[PDB]
Amino acid sequence: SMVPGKVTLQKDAQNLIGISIGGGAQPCLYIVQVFDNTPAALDGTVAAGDEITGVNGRSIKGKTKVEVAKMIQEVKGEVTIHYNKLQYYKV
Repeated sequence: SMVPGKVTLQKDAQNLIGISIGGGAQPCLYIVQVFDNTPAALDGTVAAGDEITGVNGRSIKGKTKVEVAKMIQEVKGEVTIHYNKLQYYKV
């Protein structure tokens, strides 16, 4: 595994970093997809299944999925995503 950490991604011309965020099942949030030809893909660090733990230095504990999405979208220019790298099992 890669080590947990953070990456500062430059927003593209569609104001996207190139991830979709999911989770929030009946509190943790996760990357669902990394989109081709986007900053997140170009950088290669983040991956589907990674837990998102923070945005721009701030914890997202107690925030809803949509709150975090709105936060990331609102940021101009570049945004820092803090992530954890979790074990997965292939079955």
